[PDB]
Amino acid sequence: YGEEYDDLY
Amino acid sequence: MASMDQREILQKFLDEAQSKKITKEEFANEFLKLKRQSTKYKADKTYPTTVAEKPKNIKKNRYKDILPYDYSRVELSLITSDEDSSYINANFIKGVYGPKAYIATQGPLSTTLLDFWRMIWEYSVLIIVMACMEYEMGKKKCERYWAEPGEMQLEFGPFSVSCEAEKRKSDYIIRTLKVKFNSETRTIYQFHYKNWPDHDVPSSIDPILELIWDVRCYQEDDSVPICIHSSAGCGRTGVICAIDYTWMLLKDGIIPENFSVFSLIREMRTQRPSLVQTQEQYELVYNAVLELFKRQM
Repeated sequence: YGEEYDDLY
Repeated sequence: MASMDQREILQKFLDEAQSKKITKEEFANEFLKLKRQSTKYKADKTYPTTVAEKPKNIKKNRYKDILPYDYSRVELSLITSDEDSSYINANFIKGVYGPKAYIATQGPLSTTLLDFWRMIWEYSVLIIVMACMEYEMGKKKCERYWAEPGEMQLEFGPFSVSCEAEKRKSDYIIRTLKVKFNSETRTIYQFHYKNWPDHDVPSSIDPILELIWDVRCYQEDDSVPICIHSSAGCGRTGVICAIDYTWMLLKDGIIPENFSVFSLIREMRTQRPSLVQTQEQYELVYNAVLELFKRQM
């Protein structure tokens, strides 16, 4: 899952 | 040496509020400083996230860019499985009177539903506040950890969760849960907030206030921590703490002469990373705090 909470979402 | 009264401090705040609501890119520039402080904390490796960066814990972190600081992470001591570690993506956020007023945490994963409940249990958490929807942006953002009406009892390790009641309200729901563990039965109250105030629409901020007021009707004090979570446990999680916190100061006549949302958030970001994710949330916090102050006149 780990996928930047910042990078858009 | 010459102290001023609360009201007067609110007036100082209110007086300013006017010009600030005007000052070009005031909020933008304000929030830009928060990111700066973080960037400097990460450059100097000031707040280590080693535990969260261990291999075995990668599956327990919803987002790789959202890691709980070591010195403020909630440690799980309660052992029930030979496979129960101490880690969990969460942090203690200090309150107006002391440490552990809040447990800012992420939406648990299928693989961390056990750890979640261990936490809630070990620290006698009474209130849980969910600030998000299971589905957002077309995908899943939180796993099921609570129980719903007429649905028997979900099981996570040795924990039993059943939903006794579910008082639906305007913008949020109140699930009265019953959790069983080794012959013991505790009552937990989950406040599920599905909607989020509208950035610039002053009227839409009322629902969120209603929540905290409701939440505080269940646990006025700070005897035990209040678990607050969102998908990542930073943005909306951060908006709730700050407003509740500020509100706690106001409820006891203790708003520092030099109070400022920027400073209250600055301090919170030192306890949990990315607390208050964007300019919009920053502004929301500010607008919500302002509404409260106006309500004190």
